[PDB]
Amino acid sequence: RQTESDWGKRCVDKFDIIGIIGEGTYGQVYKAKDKDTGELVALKKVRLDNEKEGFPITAIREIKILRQLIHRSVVNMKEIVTDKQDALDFKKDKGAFYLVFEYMDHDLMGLLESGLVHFSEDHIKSFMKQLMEGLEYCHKKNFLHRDIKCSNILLNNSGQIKLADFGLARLYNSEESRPYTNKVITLWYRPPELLLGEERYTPAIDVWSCGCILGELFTKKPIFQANLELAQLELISRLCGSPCPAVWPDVIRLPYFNTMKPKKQYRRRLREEFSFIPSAALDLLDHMLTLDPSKRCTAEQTLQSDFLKDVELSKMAPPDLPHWQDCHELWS
Amino acid sequence: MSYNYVVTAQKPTAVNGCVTGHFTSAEDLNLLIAKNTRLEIYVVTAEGLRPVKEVGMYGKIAVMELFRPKGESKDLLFILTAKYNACILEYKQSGESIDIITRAHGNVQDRIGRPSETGIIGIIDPECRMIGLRLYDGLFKVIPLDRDNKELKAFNIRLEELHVIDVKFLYGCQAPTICFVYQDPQGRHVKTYEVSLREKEFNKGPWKQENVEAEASMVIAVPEPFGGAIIIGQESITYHNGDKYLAIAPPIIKQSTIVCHNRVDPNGSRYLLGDMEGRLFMLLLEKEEQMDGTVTLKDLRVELLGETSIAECLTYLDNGVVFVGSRLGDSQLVKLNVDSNEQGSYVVAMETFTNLGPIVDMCVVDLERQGQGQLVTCSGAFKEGSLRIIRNGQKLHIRTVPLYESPRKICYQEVSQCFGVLSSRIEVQDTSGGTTALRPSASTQALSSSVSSSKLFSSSTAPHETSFGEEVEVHNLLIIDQHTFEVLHAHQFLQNEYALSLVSCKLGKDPNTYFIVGTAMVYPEEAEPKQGRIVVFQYSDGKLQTVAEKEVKGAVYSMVEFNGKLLASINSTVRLYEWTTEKELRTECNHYNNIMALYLKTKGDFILVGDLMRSVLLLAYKPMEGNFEEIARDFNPNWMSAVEILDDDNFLGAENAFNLFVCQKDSAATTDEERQHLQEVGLFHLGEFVNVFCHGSLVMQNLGETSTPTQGSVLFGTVNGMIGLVTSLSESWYNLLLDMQNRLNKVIKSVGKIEHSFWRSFHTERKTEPATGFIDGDLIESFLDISRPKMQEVVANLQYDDGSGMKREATADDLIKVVEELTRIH
Amino acid sequence: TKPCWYWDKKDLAHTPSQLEGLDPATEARYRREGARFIFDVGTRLGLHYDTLATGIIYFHRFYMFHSFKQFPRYVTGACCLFLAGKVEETPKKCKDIIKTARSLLNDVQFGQFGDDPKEEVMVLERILLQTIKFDLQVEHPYQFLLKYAKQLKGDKNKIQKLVQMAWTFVNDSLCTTLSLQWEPEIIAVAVMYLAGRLCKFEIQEWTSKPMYRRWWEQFVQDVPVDVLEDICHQILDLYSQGKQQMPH
Ligand SMILES: Cn1cc(-n2cnc3c(NCc4nc5cc(Cl)c(Cl)cc5[nH]4)nc(N4CCOCC4)nc32)cn1
Repeated sequence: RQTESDWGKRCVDKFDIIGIIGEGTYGQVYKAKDKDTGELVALKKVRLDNEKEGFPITAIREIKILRQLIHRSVVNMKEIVTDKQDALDFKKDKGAFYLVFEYMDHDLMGLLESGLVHFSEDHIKSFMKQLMEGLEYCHKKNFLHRDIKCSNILLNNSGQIKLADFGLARLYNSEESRPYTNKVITLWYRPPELLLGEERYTPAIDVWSCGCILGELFTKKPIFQANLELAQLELISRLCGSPCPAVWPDVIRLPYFNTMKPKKQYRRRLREEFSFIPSAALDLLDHMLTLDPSKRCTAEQTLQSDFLKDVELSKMAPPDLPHWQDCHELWS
Repeated sequence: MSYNYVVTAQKPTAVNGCVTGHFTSAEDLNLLIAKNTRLEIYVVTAEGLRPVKEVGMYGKIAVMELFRPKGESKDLLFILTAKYNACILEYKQSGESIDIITRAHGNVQDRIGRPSETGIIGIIDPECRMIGLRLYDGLFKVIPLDRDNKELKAFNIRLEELHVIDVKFLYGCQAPTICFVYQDPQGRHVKTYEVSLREKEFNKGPWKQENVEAEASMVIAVPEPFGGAIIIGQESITYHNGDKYLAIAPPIIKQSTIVCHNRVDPNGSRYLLGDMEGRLFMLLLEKEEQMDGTVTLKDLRVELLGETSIAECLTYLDNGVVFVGSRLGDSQLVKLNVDSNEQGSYVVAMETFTNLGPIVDMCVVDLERQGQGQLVTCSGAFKEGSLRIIRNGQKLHIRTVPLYESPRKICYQEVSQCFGVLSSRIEVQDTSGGTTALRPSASTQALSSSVSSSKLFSSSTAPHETSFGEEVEVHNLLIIDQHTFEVLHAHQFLQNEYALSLVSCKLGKDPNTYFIVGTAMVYPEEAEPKQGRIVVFQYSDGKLQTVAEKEVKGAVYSMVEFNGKLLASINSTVRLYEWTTEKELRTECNHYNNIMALYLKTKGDFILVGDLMRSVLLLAYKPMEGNFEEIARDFNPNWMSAVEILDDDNFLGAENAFNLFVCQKDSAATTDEERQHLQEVGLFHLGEFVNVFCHGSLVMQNLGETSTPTQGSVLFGTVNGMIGLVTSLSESWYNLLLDMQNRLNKVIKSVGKIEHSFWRSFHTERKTEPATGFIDGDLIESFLDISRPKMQEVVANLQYDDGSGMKREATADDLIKVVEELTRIH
Repeated sequence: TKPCWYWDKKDLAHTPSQLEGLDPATEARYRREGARFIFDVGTRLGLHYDTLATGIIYFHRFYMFHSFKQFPRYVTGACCLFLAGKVEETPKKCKDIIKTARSLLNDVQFGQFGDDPKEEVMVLERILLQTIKFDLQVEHPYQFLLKYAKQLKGDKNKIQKLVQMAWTFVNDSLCTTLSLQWEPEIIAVAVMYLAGRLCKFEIQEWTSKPMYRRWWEQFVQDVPVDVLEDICHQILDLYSQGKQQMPH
């Protein structure tokens, strides 16, 4: 309580800004080094200059949700710092605030998009177990991370995996329904229900996105790639089966079910098209990429799966990085 | 947005594959040679080859095979591109008019699949009933060769064995049968399956699985006289057919890995084998006929014939001539003689086909002072390594300087009328405890020589364990004369020291011109080297003098001269050094936010950095402050092979996926973030692997200035020997050439019916984007070859709204004039 | 990790306001006035009871770090409610809170908001966030009043009377510094305790441990009757000063 409990009284002067590393949920993310400790941190900028609502409500949510969550697979917010503040001129102070996070060595988007890294089955277990343990933590606290993408899954060279950007996340209440946005996940990773317009959605939205990633780690290519919502629905239908009342009773209640239809009522070919995936994982993929959210597995059910049930966090396994092949593609 | 133009100055020269058959006529013997994106058709003669036709395809040729289905007079051609474009091609000649007909076309890519480690494999049934494709782990794709399958549709059979090394259709079977060597945790095994087109699945294969050598490489389909299959490894060759099992493990082949196989006697009695040191062998199948009338295999014998070029593909033409197709050296025509010569060789070279081979570095210099410009390349590998002097003069004149060792980086030092070249040669741990070189080479044949005596890394008390027979790389700096290309001096670096970077420059107030080399101490245990040197040499009076050394804790992958100071990349770090009056290097400033700082280029006080996965970053020296500062980065992740600066705002990069891109500053300084985001405004699938970007032009210059529509000249070298050129355009010229392309694509007939727009789309396993900001100059320059009506069809309704004037209609002879001006840039 | 937000009654003699010459009576009136302003305004805007309480807790904490003379009460209250709305997902536009404020406040009182009410409120947000050390999550006695009541089983009507009477006592305690002295769990128990004495109910009979006379110990560990009595005395004091009789 003496120190490290007083937030927002420190200046960004204590951090030297190395540069900018990527684009996040509502602002760009930067990298810095603390002058005192030397630690590498990650910063997101919150600007108060628009006085329409003063402090961003979206930022306020990212601060409320994240400070409640403590887990080894959930990125820690270290502190909140401010710009040089004028003394006795607090009325004129136009200074903005910065959110300080821990810095992780790599990001799953960069590693895969380049193609340098290779994931073994055991590596994929170390990845999926850790991801879902965090997601279960957040889902148990009844929060919904609505932007699961490869840019928000960060890994250290140890093999520890952590989830990151909670600015698009909101609280979930089963009893009380508040309408949320029908477009909330990256199209390549979007749950089918949100494509069909479900404004009040389940935490199963996150389980779908991580299921798409589970395949992507085995295929080395995202499973569903399309530029338009209808085209993605078609691609999902070809693999997971077309949305139908038999597989999804309440598909009829969703707004766009009659409006948005696949070309044909395709049958599910998921197991056939993923025949190369190990049996233990394939069953997980089948349950995770289930059309009806009421039948899509929970995060806990993934952790009590043949693929992940017996995984040991002791054997954390870092993804494999090439060595002299980086300099030269082997001539032999 | 940015506008750029890319053309080929030299077409791909490396041979990717070669086949023999009866393609042009049922009567002629043809040799079809495949270079990247290029098919060359030859007719075999008694003296050599007669060229007849060459086509380009909009794709990298991955599978090329000739077959003759029942009802055809002559062989047909199957080709599959690396983007999974499939087609069947037929040769048709109407007198003087030669055309290749696209019989069938299709794209066989699967929505879901893991690309295999050993690459795309394509095989065809002996009865030409089906084409087999191994594209993905765990799947075997079948294109049945029925008359109606002009769309080349196909189905997949589940394959239990995920990791397949090689597969061939077997001979002599009652049904289509495949034999493949596969790898699971228990070692490698050879297994068989039968292919049923009716059931669309595998049935139990004819002969049982056997455990085979762990380093089994290739499957050879033995023709019907013997039947069965031969399995080539590193130490053992095995024939498996039914219950018959024969295995030879000759001691000669253990020395070098076998990379190619080919059948000489159609009977299957004789086969040719090739290894990585250029040796050519003959595999002889001794025949034992049983009084039952049936022929069994007595024994297998391997006989050494001589030395060829390190060959990717061998193909025997009749009457004892073999075409050596090489990717690492010159391709060849050789004669196999029955009687050996006085040196013991049965192989005598007939002809030599130039291959610029792997171009690992190149520099542009006008040696003869003609003002023209010549290109000196570090080209070739191992015994086939050479320097090439390339000048424009209508063909390219190329002088070859054999080095007989691997060349790595080149730079020109005018003060010394010589070049500095980094090179590495292979020596094998011998019985003395030291190493012995297999062949004498440039570093050993130098007039004068020296060896580093540096004590920097002598801190390890005990050497790493060496066992006899293990290969090691020995690195040297070669001083080579610019007129004779005599190796005047060779400097050998420390044991286990790799030379990675080379520059020739003056530093500080020091009037001396130095050769500076950056190295890395490479030990097999280390994932990333943790020791290294920057070494300053002076070449004076025929001797290289060590002037200064600076120890660094990593690999010095690239170094560049920066305003009289030395800019170096040491692992993740980018560092600037000053040269003191005491002739030592002193560190000024560092930048660390990198993964592997593999490529550096400069312009003024601005620095472009190429990283293993973080694409390109722009750094500034900020002279007042004395520290580096990050200006802007490309946030789309890419794996780089080479970078170059086009102008103060545009930056050019090359991806390991055979793609090119151009980043630019956002030029709208609304927010600091817009400035900091470098924007990928150019995307282009090149199809070649670019190792070196280099400013300059080989064009002969006689005060010719500003006539060109194009601005700038960047030359680039590739693995396949291809040399290209990138240049910039104005918005007006770009749209003229872009709109003209869309017209030429509708008019020009593609081999295999491949869409041009698809071919040039940016492509990784994960992404496909349409090309942008790049004019395929090779498409534009083909306008001068299409027939006159097609020209008028293209120039029809073509209006050029250049700006500063209203849309003016185009004429055909005017457009022919523009392209002829564009052809003068190469 | 997390800041401490609880003081001892003796410490309130040294609030910044006390040390600038404000007497104890005046400071408490200022708190009652400011809390009820936050209460009255939000009820007009239709705000959830948690949103009102969160604003009030920020306000009470704020004037543990700042003086009432230096920072006007009603402005601070508006800023607390404005931020509370965003924290608890019951957002309102600042202009609407300002509008509602003029309706409920007189001319002198709304004078604090100055020539530009909105900017004066919106400017204070930074100082509010820093003062609360960005500890936005707040728990309130209501949730515990209900969590604990749900575990009572017996006469439906007697328990509902207990809850409503206790709920009223919770609303009334927001006007006091109890929010700064004791955790909300203790407050919920204290108001159950107070309601029971007034209704003459013996709550232990409704618990799973009907012969455990210290019924609250199964809800809140380590709470002496001393504390529950201190809290009850403070609540009823508000009623006796105003002279209104217990809700009953
Ligand atoms: C909400 N939140 C996020 C973070 N957060 C912490 N650590 C990182 C981190 N660290 C790996 C890393 N990726 C890099 C890419 C480049 Cl190009 C460079 Cl130069 C340096 C890099 N370092 N990456 C990212 N993503 C930012 C957006 O783009 C993808 C990565 N977010 C991070 C903390 N809270």
